Amino acid sequence: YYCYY
Amino acid sequence: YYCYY
Ligand SMILES: *[C@@H]1O[C@H](CO)[C@H](O)[C@H](O)[C@H]1O
Ligand SMILES: *[C@@H]1O[C@H](CO)[C@H](O)[C@H](O)[C@H]1O
Repeated sequence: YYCYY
Repeated sequence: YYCYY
């Protein structure tokens, strides 16, 4: 999965 | 923050 910060 | 699964 991937996350934006 | 938000994550794509
Ligand atoms: C997340 O955003 C970037 C641009 O910041 C890019 O379009 C990636 O493909 C996306 O997953
Ligand atoms: C994550 O992706 C969705 C896809 O429908 C949408 O562009 C949201 O604005 C983005 O944050």
